[PDB]
Amino acid sequence: TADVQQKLAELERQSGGRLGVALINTADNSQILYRADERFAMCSTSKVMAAAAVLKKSESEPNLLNQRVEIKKSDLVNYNPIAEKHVNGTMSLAELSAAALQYSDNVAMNKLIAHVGGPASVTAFARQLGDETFRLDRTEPTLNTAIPGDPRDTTSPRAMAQTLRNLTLGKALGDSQRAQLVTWMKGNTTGAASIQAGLPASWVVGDKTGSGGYGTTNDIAVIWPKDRAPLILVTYFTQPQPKAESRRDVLASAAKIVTDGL
Ligand SMILES: *C(=O)C/C=N/[C@@H](C(=O)O)[C@](C)(Cn1ccnn1)[S-](=O)=O
Ligand SMILES: [Cl-]
Repeated sequence: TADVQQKLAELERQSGGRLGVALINTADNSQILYRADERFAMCSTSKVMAAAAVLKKSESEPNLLNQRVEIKKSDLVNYNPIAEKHVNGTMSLAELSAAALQYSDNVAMNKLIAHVGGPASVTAFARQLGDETFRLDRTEPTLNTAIPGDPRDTTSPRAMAQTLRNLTLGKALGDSQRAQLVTWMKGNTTGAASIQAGLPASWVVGDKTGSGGYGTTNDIAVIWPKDRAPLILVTYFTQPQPKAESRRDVLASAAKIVTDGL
């Protein structure tokens, strides 16, 4: 409706930044879109695609998720809450996937990237899903710079919502692998202040947040509203000032606006 559009435009104006929203309502294959074809830096929301690429690879490599990966001091980057505990030992690729998705561990993301063949291999995976917009170009920590005008490590809200639908609700992944991705995302520990904060307490959410330079504040989610078919929601947000603070409340407000009535 124009109503939801006016409300998102007002939210964007109040926030002072640039807001991108894509909601897919699977009850009727409908969408609510706001700047949904513009590019935004994904930041840690890209961890979903890296984990999914590993899961895809595991469909033909049944030992992949159990493969042991050494964690070294030389791997630490910024923000390694889980990997720090395992320095000089190994973690399995399953453990690294869980750490990347549930604690936003950056070392874990770098190991996923390395074990599928680098950023361009994650991008090639996206192309196999029919996503010709996503691009992963750097490793952690630099993929989060989020400089205005820089297309590196960006996607659009529309593309990411469609891809998330395919990964979590469709059959881009096999039965076991899709269930694993959804279980990992439902177990996220870092998302309560973002999309979830704009939804009723009873709704079930699997999400992945991200943040970065220019006050970039993001969340992507699969949502099961009480007694309704699932939704996919992408909320991306970025600001004009390099040192702007995160605005998770803007994502919560966007979620409340677009799910009002559901
Ligand atoms: C996922 O979104 C991980 C984001 N990490 C960045 C952040 O939280 O802002 C870090 C910690 C800080 N940063 C801002 C710009 N470039 N980096 S990045 O160092 O991991
Ligand atoms: Cl409630």
